[PDB]
Amino acid sequence: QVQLQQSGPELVKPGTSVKMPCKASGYIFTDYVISWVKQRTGQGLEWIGEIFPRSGSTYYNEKFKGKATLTADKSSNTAYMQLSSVTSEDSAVYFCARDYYGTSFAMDYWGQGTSVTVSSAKTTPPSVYPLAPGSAAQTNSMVTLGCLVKGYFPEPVTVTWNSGSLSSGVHTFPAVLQSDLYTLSSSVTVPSSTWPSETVTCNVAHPASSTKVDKKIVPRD
Amino acid sequence: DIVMSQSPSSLAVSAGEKVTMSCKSSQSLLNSRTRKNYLAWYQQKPGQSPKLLIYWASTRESGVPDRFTGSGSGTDFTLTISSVQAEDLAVYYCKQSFYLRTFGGGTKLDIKRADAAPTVSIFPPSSEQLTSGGASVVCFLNNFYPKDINVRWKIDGSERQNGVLNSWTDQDSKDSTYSMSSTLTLTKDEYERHNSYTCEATHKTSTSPIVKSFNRNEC
Ligand SMILES: OC[C@H]1O[C@H](O[C@H]2O[C@H](CO)[C@@H](O)[C@H](O)[C@H]2O)[C@H](O)[C@@H](O)[C@@H]1O
Ligand SMILES: OC[C@H]1O[C@H](O[C@H]2O[C@H](CO)[C@@H](O)[C@H](O)[C@H]2O)[C@H](O)[C@@H](O)[C@@H]1O
Ligand SMILES: OC[C@H]1O[C@H](O[C@H]2O[C@H](CO)[C@@H](O)[C@H](O)[C@H]2O)[C@H](O)[C@@H](O)[C@@H]1O
Repeated sequence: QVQLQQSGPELVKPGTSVKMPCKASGYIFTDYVISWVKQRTGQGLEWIGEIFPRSGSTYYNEKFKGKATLTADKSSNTAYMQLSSVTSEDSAVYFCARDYYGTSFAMDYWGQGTSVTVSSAKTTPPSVYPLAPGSAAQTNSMVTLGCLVKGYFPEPVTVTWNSGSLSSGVHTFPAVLQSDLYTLSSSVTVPSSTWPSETVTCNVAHPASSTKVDKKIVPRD
Repeated sequence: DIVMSQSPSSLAVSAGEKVTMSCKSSQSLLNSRTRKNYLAWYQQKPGQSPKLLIYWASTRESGVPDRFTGSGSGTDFTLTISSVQAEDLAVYYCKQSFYLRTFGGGTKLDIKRADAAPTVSIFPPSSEQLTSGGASVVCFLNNFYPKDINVRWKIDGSERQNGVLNSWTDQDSKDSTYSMSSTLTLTKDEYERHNSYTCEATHKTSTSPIVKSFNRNEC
């Protein structure tokens, strides 16, 4: 199947260069253009540039002409984007996309995006804390539990519950930065009769630190 | 180079209504030899990559439900969703490929629904956290509409302003509600010097706040 496989999160120091891969499989690599698109947190898509991997020919959004360099290795079916002299203005998610120039002239399959953060800060993994209610049972038909994921850097973190088999009733909140570290929380709501009897675990991933943590939620006393 | 404008920036409709959103280009996107306009529309849901909906202004991509239609020509284009579903919650972008590529600024689509009160839950610091020297108290205000809500914290009856961080979810496709987390962080020593912690939720669904409390020696 058509896939564009991008690298995981990149924390990079101001002034350095970063080079990120987009590994194409499942189609004829030299029949489509690879486009690269920037998205800052909560903002719009902004097109960077494209490479025609058959010829090596590149075209850039003039705003990115001094910043980006696009290349392609035909033998490995990999397109690369290098960003030079990086600043905090470059902190974003970068997508690559298969771009059907000459036919649809549309981007029909997309990478999952590579999150770049430009900072001098160190990588810090999160602490994960269980959120279980105090002795007073409150409104006890359903019970709300949670996970507090505190003190990490850089974004992103992802959270699931029971490896994703606990789906409905979940709310995962956007991260907030405070004093150079992020915190986020996630809630899950289950029937009171099913917990503590049947287990509830949050599964936290922090790809920049290559860390995964599971926190089982257990009742207090 | 080509410049792209979208309007409105956002809009709100109820499930089952129709919505149309607009895109303008600084130069015509109609091709000479061809009869096509090189204009595509994309849907981007929270935390997902963009998804192709329409190309050549009006051809639907395979798999795209037929409620999405594109129209227009030259410098003026439209995307129409007949009968919006709550799963259509997303930002919608147009994009020209006449010369290079240019995305419009996006139109955010929001869903209107019946007012709903928050379900409010409070949680004390975990013993894990407390061995760290710090102490977060967390309040979840879940599954409410509309989005505007106020939270107030009290320690031993007295309001508290510093150290309170708040975060709202995106509107949920499952039921079109919003949720909100509020976290009060203190040092462990300040947390233990006080006994009662309260979070109060003011929403338009009721004239009086919803109030949750816990006491450090409750059992
Ligand atoms: O980085 C956030 C925005 O990136 C792009 O914005 C550029 O395009 C604007 C509209 O022409 C210009 O005023 C300016 O060059 C940039 O802000 C993108 O167009 C936006 O959607 C993004 O939010
Ligand atoms: O391997 C399963 C499919 O993976 C890709 O599609 C997923 O990941 C993309 C990037 O995050 C998304 O845009 C897409 O919506 C996901 O389903 C791949 O592009 C597919 O062809 C595969 O079938
Ligand atoms: O905004 C449409 C998306 O709604 C859901 O996701 C939001 O609501 C969740 C429950 O509160 C949050 O955890 C999540 O962070 C929000 O993005 C739904 O899960 C998505 O599939 C929808 O695209």
